[PDB]
Amino acid sequence: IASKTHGYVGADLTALCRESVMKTIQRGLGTDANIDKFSLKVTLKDVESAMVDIRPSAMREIFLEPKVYWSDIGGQEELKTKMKEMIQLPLEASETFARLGISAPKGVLLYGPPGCSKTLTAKALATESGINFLAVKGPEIFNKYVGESERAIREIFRKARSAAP
Amino acid sequence: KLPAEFITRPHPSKDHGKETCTAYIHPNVLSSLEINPGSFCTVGKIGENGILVIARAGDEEVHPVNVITLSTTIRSVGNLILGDRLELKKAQVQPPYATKVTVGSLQGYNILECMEEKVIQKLLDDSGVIMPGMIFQNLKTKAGDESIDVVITDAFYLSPPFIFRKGSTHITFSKETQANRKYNLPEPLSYAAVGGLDKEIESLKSAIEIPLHQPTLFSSFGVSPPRGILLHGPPGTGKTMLLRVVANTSNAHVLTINGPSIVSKYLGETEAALRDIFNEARKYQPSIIFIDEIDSIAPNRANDDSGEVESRVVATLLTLMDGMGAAGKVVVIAATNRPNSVDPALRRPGRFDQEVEIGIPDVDARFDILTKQFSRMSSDRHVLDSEAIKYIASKTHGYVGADLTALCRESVMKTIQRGLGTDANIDKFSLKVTLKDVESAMVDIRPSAMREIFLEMPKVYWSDIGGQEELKTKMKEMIQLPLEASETFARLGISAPKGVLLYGPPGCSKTLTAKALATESGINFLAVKGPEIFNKYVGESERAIREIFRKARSAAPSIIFFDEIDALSPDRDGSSTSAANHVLTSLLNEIDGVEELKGVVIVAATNRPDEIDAALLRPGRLDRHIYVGPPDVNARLEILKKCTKKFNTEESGVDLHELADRTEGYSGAEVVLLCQEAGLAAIMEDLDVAKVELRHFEKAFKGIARGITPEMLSYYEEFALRS
Amino acid sequence: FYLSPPFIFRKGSTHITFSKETQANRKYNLPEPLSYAAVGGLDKEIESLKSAIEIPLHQPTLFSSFGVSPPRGILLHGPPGTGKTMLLRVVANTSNAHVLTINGPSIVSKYLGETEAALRDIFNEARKYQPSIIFIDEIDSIAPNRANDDSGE
Amino acid sequence: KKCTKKFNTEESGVDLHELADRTEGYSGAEVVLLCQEAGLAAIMEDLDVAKVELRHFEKAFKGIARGITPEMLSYYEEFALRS
Amino acid sequence: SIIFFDEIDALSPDRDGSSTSAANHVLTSLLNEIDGVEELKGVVIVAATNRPDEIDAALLRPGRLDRHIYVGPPDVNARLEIL
Amino acid sequence: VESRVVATLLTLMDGMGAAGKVVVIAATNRPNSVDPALRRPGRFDQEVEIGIPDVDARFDILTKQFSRMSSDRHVLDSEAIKY
Repeated sequence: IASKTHGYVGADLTALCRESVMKTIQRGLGTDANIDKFSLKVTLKDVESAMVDIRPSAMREIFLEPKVYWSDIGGQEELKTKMKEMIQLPLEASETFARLGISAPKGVLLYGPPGCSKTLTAKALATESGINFLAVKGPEIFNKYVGESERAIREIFRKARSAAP
Repeated sequence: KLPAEFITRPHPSKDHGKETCTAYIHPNVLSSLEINPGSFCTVGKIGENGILVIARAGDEEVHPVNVITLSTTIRSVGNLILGDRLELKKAQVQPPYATKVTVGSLQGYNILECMEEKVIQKLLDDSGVIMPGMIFQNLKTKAGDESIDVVITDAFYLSPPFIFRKGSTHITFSKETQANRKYNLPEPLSYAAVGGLDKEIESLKSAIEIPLHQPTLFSSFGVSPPRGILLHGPPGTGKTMLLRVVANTSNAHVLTINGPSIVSKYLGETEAALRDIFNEARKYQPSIIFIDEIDSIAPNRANDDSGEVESRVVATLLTLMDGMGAAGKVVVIAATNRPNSVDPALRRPGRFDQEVEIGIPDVDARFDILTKQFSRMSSDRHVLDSEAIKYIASKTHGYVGADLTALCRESVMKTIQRGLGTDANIDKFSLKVTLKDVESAMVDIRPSAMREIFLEMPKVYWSDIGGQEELKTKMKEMIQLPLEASETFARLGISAPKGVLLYGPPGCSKTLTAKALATESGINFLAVKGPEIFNKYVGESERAIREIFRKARSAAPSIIFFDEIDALSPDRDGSSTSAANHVLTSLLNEIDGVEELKGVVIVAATNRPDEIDAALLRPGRLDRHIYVGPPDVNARLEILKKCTKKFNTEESGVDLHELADRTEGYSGAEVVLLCQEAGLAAIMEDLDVAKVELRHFEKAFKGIARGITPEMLSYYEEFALRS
Repeated sequence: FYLSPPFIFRKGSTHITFSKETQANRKYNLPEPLSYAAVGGLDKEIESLKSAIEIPLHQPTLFSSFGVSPPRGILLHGPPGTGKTMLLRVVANTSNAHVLTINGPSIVSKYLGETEAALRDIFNEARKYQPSIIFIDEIDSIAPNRANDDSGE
Repeated sequence: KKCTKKFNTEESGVDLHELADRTEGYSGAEVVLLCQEAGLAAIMEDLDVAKVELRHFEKAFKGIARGITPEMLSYYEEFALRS
Repeated sequence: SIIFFDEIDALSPDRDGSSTSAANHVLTSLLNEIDGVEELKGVVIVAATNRPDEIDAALLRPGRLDRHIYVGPPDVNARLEIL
Repeated sequence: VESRVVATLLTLMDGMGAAGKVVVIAATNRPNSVDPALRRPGRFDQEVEIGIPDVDARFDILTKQFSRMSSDRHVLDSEAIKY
């Protein structure tokens, strides 16, 4: 249920539980003709029905977080090794960089043919690594924010900087 | 003190006789009005020429000064719902003796219990009787179970007072559903009046009964059941009627927010009134709060930054409503014309989570509404069988139901005017109501809600299409599986196609095939016009897409059809506009996204895929392709079969095979145009003709041209090969 | 009627029974106080809030000796429905210090000096007692941006 | 292999090497689409089916197209060489 | 009644000189008013244009403004009669 | 509450005598938003401009703050403050 509760938040979860309880009560009243509520209990099917019935009120989120492992991608392990040991150094070997010197690469470019799995590989790496991951879609933020795009960019950058590497 | 208004409460005492025709008024009020206890008191609902003379006076200090109790026996006549203000008048008239009285029965049973001991014992205690015939629960029917209600119809002033004495007058037994119409007595609203919203009314009844009648269950559950119900829909759908009927059918207290009347120039007056009404609702356990036109009372704070009489009232009402205890049984009802203008704070699923959606009635719902209206109307004043009502409902599509009431009223006006004009004030019994007058009124007045978010195209069967059944079978096996075999898909894994693209030459029957499949399937069908949403709304197109998608998701799995999508993606030809990019990205992130979207199936039709960007045509979205090209010989022959069946064929000297062979290069629209031209040519000579000759067909064929070039067909073929 | 009817206790008339219950009977509709375990999933945030309330309140002498102007305002910002009001209610219930809240629009009236007088009175009351906590809800509605809206009424 | 793990493989009558050889010109999204089409073709025959044959896979491969032209690949390669 | 338009070429400028929002709005309005759910039996629509080149192809479809009249220059008889 | 206040402030400032040793000083975040009548060099001719302190000024402020805090509660060298 929690995995299928990505969009809901707090009061949304409470409203979903309340809707599930209401659906259970209504189903019991309709079927068993006012039977004792002790035996009605709560079923996962009713929870799913309530979740379908009422959508989250916070669907529009500035940052988007699904967990996926390395078994799903099934890559050559060459690109996987590249992604594993090109960006792990700046986040973990900060002291090594400080003592040795030089500057971090601080940049990754992913260009490829359409229909590839760059996003899937990035999500798998983010799930495998313990570092916090923030993903924001490009066209969906600057298109509808003629002047608020700068504010959103500053907000996401400062949130990423403050909330750990 | 000077109490301008009084509140109403039922009598705690049981049984009948003692509780009826009695009042519980504080002695201080009676002393100010110098009303003797052995006199008659008049109560009126804020006026409306109401008198309602009743006997006896109040006693005991247990009740507050403002509250006055007169039981529901009298309130059932003048529709004196709980919470209505009452007025006391000093003037009174001594009732005279009644005569030639009669008694009826609300139920089907007529003339039962002639001894009527309960009625007989009521004779001695009948003081201050009134003509409208107080409705009694009848208690126990002296074996036989059930209960029979009694009503008296015959016995300036709304109801003339009378004195009932045994022996002087004779009681007559009869049966009538309601009172006589010559006395213009109000008719209480019942659930039978509301029709076409059985699911909606059932949901409202459940959402009212659960927190009110059984609050202890949720109190033990510790869930804090919601106290706010939102009814959002187009105007004229009977939301006010629903609010009124749910109040009438419920014995709990009813409180209605006036809105603008409550709001005054004083800043604290609104807060004081809201606090007073909330305290009154909380003091008595059974009570229902009604807020008519919540949108006007509580507008969007973000849209309009008005802190004068908008922000403060919203804040205070939300704080008061959030602060009530869970053990109480109080329900707040809010009705709005549009949910978008409602403030998002009130739309948060913490205060108004329970939302009831009311839409435009479909064919069966409209037919049910018409039948209910005709049954409510006197049956002897009109004759209309089932087929006539079905035809009227089919011809009635843009009307909302207030439009239906207006149509009925205009039909009555037209019938009266025609009768007086023609027959020179004849008796209205013979005039009756004719379908021709109804059609004339329908032509006269256009629907007030023609602009609709979704269009319900009347049903069409497979016989009209007359296809080769190959494309029909393909569509049957394509999109029916994700709608019915969801469990099979889950067992087998993978994902649903969740997309169908209908690209073909202009003048085809892709829309006709989609409509026929929607008619054949029992699943709900939703249709959206392409150019009618994004072009009209430069910025509101995104909100329209959001609301239509959420409505489709909520109202069960369904198939959505778009007439045109080529104009929806002009990002490649003639530059890219902000609205075009917005609608394109909305379509993309709705078709593919975090949501699995299994039940929802999207079908898109376009005139040419040239105006469609390659982003839309990607694997996993609209992958399936249908040629839906021009009809073949069999389809043209079968569609010409209907035309040949319309008139006589054997003596017309035409053969189906030769007609199909000659007209092989035309499409269905071209075939229909040729048939229409041939029919017009045939009927132009010798006026009406029972048959059409082949010369007319040849003239129609030579006069008109198909207008289709082979290059576009080759382009479509190579696009299909490329895809 | 009555939230809780009064009772009279005397020896011998009634017999005392020993049991164990987390709360009282549900039929008495008594409000249930919210504890720390009521809210979950915000361990870091709740720990930060706990430190930010404990250090200035329980240990004012250390910062007075430091003279580093200890902070007095704690800002809780986030999407609606996250549970900020729950944190405020929990910290109000679990703290024995004085609790004061501002209605906001209700306090604001047509008189320009009435709001100022009410604010002066409420902060004077807060300063009268050494342990005090001030709660303000919907500051943006009460005090919007001056640059965005040029309304000084 | 991950896609076919849902059902059996012993009685499917398909070999791993030829499946990769035939679908060499496709991509991961194309492979997923082909698998979905093959599953749909299998389930539209004889109602529910517990297995899928090679004929369904061949039909799905024939019906669908990769939709990618080598000029984009050459442009990407020359951009990579330039960068 | 019969509805006659003095000019209709300027009503569909969507093909020449770009496509303004108002032009598209009026074009779709006339289109869905001429053809729609309403039968529109008594109402007759007559369209007049100086040059049919400025008319969009989507307007010229069967069932909508299909009938065409050459209405060319008058002959010697008509010219004599009007003279 | 703006034009009248500005006008009366200007009148009062112009009415101050030379003998009287009365001075009025005000602080503003932005000088551009200030009314140019006040900015005219007849009532507010003297102006004190404070900009962004450089590294040396910041270092001096930090050293002064740490000296006020006193070393009994912290230990740091000049290199740390400079960094």
